[PDB]
Amino acid sequence: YEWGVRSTRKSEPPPLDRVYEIPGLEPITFAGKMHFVPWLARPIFPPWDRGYKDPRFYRSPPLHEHPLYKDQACYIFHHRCRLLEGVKQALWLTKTKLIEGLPEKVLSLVDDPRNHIENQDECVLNVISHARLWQTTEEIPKRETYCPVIVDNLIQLCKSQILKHPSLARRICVQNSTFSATWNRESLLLQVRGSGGARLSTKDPLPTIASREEIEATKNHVLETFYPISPIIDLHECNIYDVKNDTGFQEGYPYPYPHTLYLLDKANLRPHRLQPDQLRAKMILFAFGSALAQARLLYGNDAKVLEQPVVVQSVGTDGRVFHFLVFQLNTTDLDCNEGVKNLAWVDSDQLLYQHFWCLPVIKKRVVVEPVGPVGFKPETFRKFLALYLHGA
Amino acid sequence: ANFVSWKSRTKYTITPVKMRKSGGRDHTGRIRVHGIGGGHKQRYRMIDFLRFRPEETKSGPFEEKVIQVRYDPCRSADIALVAGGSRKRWIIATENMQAGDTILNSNHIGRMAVAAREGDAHPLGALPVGTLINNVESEPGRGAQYIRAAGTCGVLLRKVNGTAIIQLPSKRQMQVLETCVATVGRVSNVDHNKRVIGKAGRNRWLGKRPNSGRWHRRKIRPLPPMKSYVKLPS
Amino acid sequence: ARGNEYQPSNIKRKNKHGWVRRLSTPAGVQVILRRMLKGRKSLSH
Amino acid sequence: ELERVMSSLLDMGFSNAHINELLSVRRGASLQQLLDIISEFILLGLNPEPVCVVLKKSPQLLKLPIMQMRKRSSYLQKLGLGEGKLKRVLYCCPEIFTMRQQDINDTVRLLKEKCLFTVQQVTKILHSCPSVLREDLGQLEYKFQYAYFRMGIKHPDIVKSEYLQYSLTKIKQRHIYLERLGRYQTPDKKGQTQIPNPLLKDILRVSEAEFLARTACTSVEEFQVFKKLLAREEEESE
RNA sequence: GCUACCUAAGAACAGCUAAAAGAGCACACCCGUCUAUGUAGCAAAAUAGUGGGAAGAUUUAUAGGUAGAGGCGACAAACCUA
RNA sequence: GCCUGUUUACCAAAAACAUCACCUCUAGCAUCACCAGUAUUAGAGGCACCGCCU
RNA sequence: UUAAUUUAUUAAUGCAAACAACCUGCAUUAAAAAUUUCGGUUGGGGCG
Ligand SMILES: [Mg+2]
Ligand SMILES: [Mg+2]
Ligand SMILES: [Mg+2]
Ligand SMILES: [Mg+2]
Ligand SMILES: [Mg+2]
Ligand SMILES: [Mg+2]
Ligand SMILES: [Mg+2]
Ligand SMILES: [Mg+2]
Ligand SMILES: [Mg+2]
Ligand SMILES: [Mg+2]
Repeated sequence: YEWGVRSTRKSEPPPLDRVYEIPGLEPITFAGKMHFVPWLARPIFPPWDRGYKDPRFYRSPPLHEHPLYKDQACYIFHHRCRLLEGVKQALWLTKTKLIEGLPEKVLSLVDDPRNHIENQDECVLNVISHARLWQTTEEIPKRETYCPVIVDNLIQLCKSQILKHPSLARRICVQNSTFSATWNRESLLLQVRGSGGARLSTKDPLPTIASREEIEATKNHVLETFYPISPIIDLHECNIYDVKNDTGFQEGYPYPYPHTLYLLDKANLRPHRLQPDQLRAKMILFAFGSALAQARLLYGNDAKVLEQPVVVQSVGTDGRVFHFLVFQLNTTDLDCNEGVKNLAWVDSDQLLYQHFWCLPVIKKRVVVEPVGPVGFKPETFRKFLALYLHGA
Repeated sequence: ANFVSWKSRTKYTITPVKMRKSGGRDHTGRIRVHGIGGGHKQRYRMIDFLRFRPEETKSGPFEEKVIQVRYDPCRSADIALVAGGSRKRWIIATENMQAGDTILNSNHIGRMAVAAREGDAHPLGALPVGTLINNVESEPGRGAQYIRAAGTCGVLLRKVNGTAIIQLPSKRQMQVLETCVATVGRVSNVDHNKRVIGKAGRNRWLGKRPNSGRWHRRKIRPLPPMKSYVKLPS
Repeated sequence: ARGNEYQPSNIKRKNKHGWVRRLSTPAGVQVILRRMLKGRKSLSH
Repeated sequence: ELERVMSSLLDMGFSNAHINELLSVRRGASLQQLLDIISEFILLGLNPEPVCVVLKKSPQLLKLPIMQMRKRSSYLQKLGLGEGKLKRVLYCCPEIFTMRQQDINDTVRLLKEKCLFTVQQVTKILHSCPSVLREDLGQLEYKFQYAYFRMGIKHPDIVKSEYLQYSLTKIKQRHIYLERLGRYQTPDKKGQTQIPNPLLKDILRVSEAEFLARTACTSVEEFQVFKKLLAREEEESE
């Protein structure tokens, strides 16, 4: 069954006048008249070329003629790729082993009450209320508005700890930063073009979480596979691409080392919003891409087990539910499925507040639920603060 | 009239496609089918009825994973999003198709009959006689056209030479080359018969307009020898 | 109840009785020709 | 090959005795043609023993062109004549495969458009009264209208009782005899009769003696006189 | 450009009772049961009261379509510029 | 009359029309309606929910 | 409408034409329609 009905398909040109089939005679067409008339033969106009370059009337060359065209098809992963298998697919692509829960090294950063923010619960409740209720003149702010706002306000609240931690001065949250990283996986060349937003850069690299013994023990772990779904599914298969690895910044940029990738799923429509598993997969892939770009920049474009693993954190949130990730890239030898494997600690579905009431629900003229968050969970914010304070 | 069919998309995709209602009107704007109009706005999901469609630069039998089973507004039967290799496609889900199940699509006519597991596609020659089938083709590679409504199931009545006799749900025999593919089991949503519309409003939602109010009363024309007995008075 | 059958709208006016539509068909062209022959100041609407 | 044909017929239900009988039945017909015709028959759904009996009766079918046989089988399937339905139809009229498709189509069209028999009713009529196919047009319409108007028999009854099986001569003889005797009465415009009419089975199916005794209650001599008189009247009318 | 139906993409539906309703009461809104006025009238079908529906088969703005040996019609032979 | 609804704009709003439900007839099928559908479907029509006895 | 006259038009078939189908010509059968009419006396109505 072919798609596209004939009536909608472009109409076939009318049959040529029989006069054109007679070798010896030149047909009399209305070309000289410079307009159509129904009683003269239809001219066969030669193909026309503008003769110069007009940007607003540009006709790009066929895909095969582009300089970067390559027979080998790369598979790109960008901010708007939704993996079918989600976390499993991301782990297979990045040659990564998953660990439930954040590492103790970072989780302990908030155990002592000195790191605890003064009036922390009040501040977090105020941030949530500002994001969800007080943000704009509209009664019910949309996600497109309160997701970036909630993330930024949480980041500012954490940044307020500069008092206790002067080392927080050596970092900056840049926006619109884009990185690119390419690598091979069983002869499949995979690129990640991470755009997202809110890259937290630091002047110093993050300390390694996994020890040499753990990195080696990752060898025994077998990379989970899924059949018949290929790992390439949902990745943009492109034959016109470039293989350069880009960290997103020119050489000599202060704050070169990525610290946290803040990914936000702010789409108003549920279908346009990533599922939690797909968002975790995107977090894994972007963290791996940034770490791999850092490794390629530092230790060259050589496939090898990294002597100094690269650590990158990421927080992927939909405005209410958060997902926390710490990715340790400890090998650029991705092609083979055997050997030491990168490893990611993930905390999934940490919901800051289970629901928010913008209006007071009234039954029989009785206020049942007051305006404001209900079911607030400070554990998610302590995890957020632990990630922010990590490395300082 | 300036009517152009909405069925203009040329490339298959999983996205629901915005479809324009016809109202029973031709491209000329005149009503051609009565009782059609209005109803809930719908989006069309392009169903891949050629279940054995090996991916590009690929061939031979292939397996697929049932990502999900979904209600289809444009059909009585329900559809299934199913993914294989690096592609996804909509198919017509069978009675017991479940999310996460595995489906087989093969073109191999084995010497022995293949174990008929519901939901997979084999050439009619590969099926045991008497197995319930659906999404049957008329010609090899034409694409499923028969036994596509909810709960319908044809029977592979006979197999002789390269020709298989199928019993369509209307209990009519049909001859098809045994190389043409069909899927095992009965179509999903088997309980579609028992659905009760309940009220005229539900039909209007479904898009069916009320029947004409006109009262409609041919006849056997008597032969001259019989005209004397047509209306014998009481 | 009746009398106000005219609900003005320039889009409908031009799309129904405009110069382009009159020229769009031979019958409309003959309409314009008849108006021109009669000497109408307003050939189309 | 004889080996291939014998293997195919060992499949398809036929036994060794049936295969040997079919081979003897071959009147100088190629083994491939025999296999093709038997395949078409079993595709229509005839069991191997009915197929063997039919071919024993009429070996001429083996000579039919394969394309013609396939076209006729498809037409029969569309008409719904298959399996046991086609079995006794072939038993009665083996020429259905030789009759002109135009003849069959015009018979069906007379039964449907000019006799207003439903599709299922027409299939049942063909199943139960194969002689209708041999019966010429015009005569069949006259028989049906005789049942419908003069006898006041509706389509469901005309189909349930194999009225079209009997001959118009017998039908007119018995019915007109009863009508003139007063036993039968054509229904009025409202479809009502003073006395309930005798059943079509009691008129046609029963033997002559039973019809004259149980229903007509008259003498065979009088019936013979009436038959001669009716024949003379028909001759004069024509 | 009315009206019958339809197509595309829109919009409206207070409050109370119930609970997810072709539910009840009742605004806006749509209609037009009965009475009265009016009858060259405010009106070539209106006004006042009364009344039916009023989250639905609802109402409705915009653009488009179906044209007369035709259209459209939940048939009234209704409507298709009084 | 099952019901909610529809109708003779401008003398008839109804027991009339429609209506879920049930019943009858027709059709084995692709690239402009039906339908990007396939007999549990689609069209034509009768009657009027449901429920009972025969 | 079982009033009269038609099949111009569609759908089928048949025969020609041409090499199974399509197209054309001629027939036949239906569907659909098209044109036209509906005498006189007998208070009306029925049967006359
Ligand atoms: Mg208006
Ligand atoms: Mg309300
Ligand atoms: Mg209500
Ligand atoms: Mg009426
Ligand atoms: Mg009338
Ligand atoms: Mg009523
Ligand atoms: Mg009402
Ligand atoms: Mg209406
Ligand atoms: Mg009125
Ligand atoms: Mg009124």
